[PDB]
Amino acid sequence: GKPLHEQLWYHGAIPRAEVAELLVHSGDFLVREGQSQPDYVLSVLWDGLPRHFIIQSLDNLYRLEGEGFPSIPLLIDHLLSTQQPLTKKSGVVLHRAVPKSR
Amino acid sequence: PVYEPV
Ligand SMILES: [Cl-]
Ligand SMILES: [Cl-]
Ligand code: NA
Repeated sequence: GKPLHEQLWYHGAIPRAEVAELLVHSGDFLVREGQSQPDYVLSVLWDGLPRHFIIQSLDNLYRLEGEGFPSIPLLIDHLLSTQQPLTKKSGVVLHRAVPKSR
Repeated sequence: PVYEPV
């Protein structure tokens, strides 16, 4: 598939301050490079505040707390198509993909 | 920085 870094919703090395400027409505999301740590982050606006979920990488899979996917785009598209919460604890759901400012 | 418990 199309590599992660070419996805319209992959923003690379943007800091948290920029995430808060780019996400506007609940369920707006982007994926970015880690800032204080090296793993990818799925950042999602929920009730006015960004929530930051580290995407775990292991055994050739990517996951949050559920299924393992062979790529991050597949994880994202699954979350969007099922509308399942990213975690049971959070209740956060993806609704729409925020494009990279560039 | 705070991250979601996952
Ligand atoms: Cl990539
Ligand atoms: Cl920041
Ligand atoms: Na989808």
